[PDB]
Amino acid sequence: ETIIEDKPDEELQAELKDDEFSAYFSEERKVPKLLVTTSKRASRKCYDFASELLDCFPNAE
RNA sequence: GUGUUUAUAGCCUUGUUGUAAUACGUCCACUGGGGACUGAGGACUGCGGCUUCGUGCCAAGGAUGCUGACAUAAUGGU
Repeated sequence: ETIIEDKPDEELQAELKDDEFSAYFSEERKVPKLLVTTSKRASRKCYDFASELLDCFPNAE
């Protein structure tokens, strides 16, 4: 029963309008700034994939 | 060209001028550099040399000291 129906729900929208992600979906339009890091003492194999993940997301550090 | 005997060169031989020098052989428990490989052992003993003596010092029963570079690298293996 947790499946969201295609018909818009006012309870679901009331929850989201002041949610943790509300600053992104509101008229404020908070530009997302990403911080990608790894685990401690990672190898170059992790960096070759992290660089690709860095290409996917602009404005990511 | 023929024969000469220091001539306006000198050569050799001989004793001989103050002695030598040099080369070769040999020796120094005399000495100054360059290069390479090794560092086994692992408290102390020992034999020695310095030292007035030294919990002294030393090249004396086997390497120590001073540095520099790297973790996303350096180094080696398959």
